[PDB]
Amino acid sequence: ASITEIKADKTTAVANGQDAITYTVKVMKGDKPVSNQEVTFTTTLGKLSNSTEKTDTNGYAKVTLTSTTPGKSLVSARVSDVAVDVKAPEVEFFTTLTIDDGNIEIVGTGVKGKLPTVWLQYGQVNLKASGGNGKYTWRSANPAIASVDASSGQVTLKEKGTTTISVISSDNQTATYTIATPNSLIVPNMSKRVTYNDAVNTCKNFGGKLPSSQNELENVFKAWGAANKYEYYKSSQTIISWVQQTAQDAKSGVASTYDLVKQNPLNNIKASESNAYATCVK
Amino acid sequence: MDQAANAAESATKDQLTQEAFKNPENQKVNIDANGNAIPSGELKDDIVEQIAQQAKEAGEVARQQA
Amino acid sequence: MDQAANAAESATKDQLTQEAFKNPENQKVNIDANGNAIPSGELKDDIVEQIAQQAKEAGEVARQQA
Repeated sequence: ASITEIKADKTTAVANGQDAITYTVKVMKGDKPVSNQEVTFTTTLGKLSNSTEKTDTNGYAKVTLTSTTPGKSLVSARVSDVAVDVKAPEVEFFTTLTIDDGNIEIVGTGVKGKLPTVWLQYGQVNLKASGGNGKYTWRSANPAIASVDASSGQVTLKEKGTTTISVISSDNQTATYTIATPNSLIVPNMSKRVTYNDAVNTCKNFGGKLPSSQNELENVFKAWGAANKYEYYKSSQTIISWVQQTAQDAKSGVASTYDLVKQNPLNNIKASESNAYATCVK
Repeated sequence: MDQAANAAESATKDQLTQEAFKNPENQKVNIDANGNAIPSGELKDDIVEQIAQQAKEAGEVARQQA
Repeated sequence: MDQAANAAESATKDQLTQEAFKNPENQKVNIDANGNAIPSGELKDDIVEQIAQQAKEAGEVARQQA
């Protein structure tokens, strides 16, 4: 007539009503293990599989616990025919951990939403985790395409491609967000000022076309805002960029330009003089 | 003798050139370091072209009458 | 706006007109009572015509660019 062992298979679990913690008690009478001794359990949080159980021939009696709400569940077993009980070790339940793919904040602007399909290479967003126990550490499955700050979940987009970032909580849960390959990756060759020719010369070269209309570039801005807010461009007060040369622009020997910082859309610019920058798309 | 081949042409070019600047459209623009627009006397090529045409053509009716 | 349609034209006409008189050929002549020749500022029609053409044509490239 005595509980001498009260163990718990684990001390953390998801408050999803399914992740279960198993409690095992052992009832003895000296060296002799007692069997068919009924034991009663009670928790202060969650659902017990049963509230009474009979020990097997080795004096063991298991029971399970689950919870739909987070918190600390303090279980306690007791030998039916006896007065005093025994408290099991404290355990904790945490809500399912997740990375909200909807609340992705764009560092520059501050706007939150799905991850843009148009990346201003070296741009940055903040991934937001929900659940677990609060503490998070992040990781990217390929720092080349996209990297993430270990402890802040700040992601910076790099190469046009697809990878998945994951987050792990201290209560040992895991969540993952997939970064789908973007439709187009905006890359401003910041080397030096340049001309419309050396420009197309630039895109075609490393690969990719020159941006279409001003709109195509204007859009980038309406997604990331002044590109100088992002580390990598924290110094360039201006990113006036070459746009395509319309049928007439050609003749007039001029082009149009959109600024990824000042916006300041302009026209009839010297197509020959080193007036703008080589910003290539895709 | 062979001077009108310039007088007629030259008087015409300039005059057409002067009237071109009275309209920003025809002009070209540059970017100061700050990335801001600036005026650059030069006119659009299809305009310089279009003037330096009606010109040597006006300076042509010059020699032909001399 | 609609002034170059004269400036370009007018500057051209005169210039071509000035170069025309530097050659007697193009000019016309009159007869004083004594039956002798005399100069009469007027130029030959196919010349006035030929100038007042390349002109309104030069004053045309004016408005079109404004």
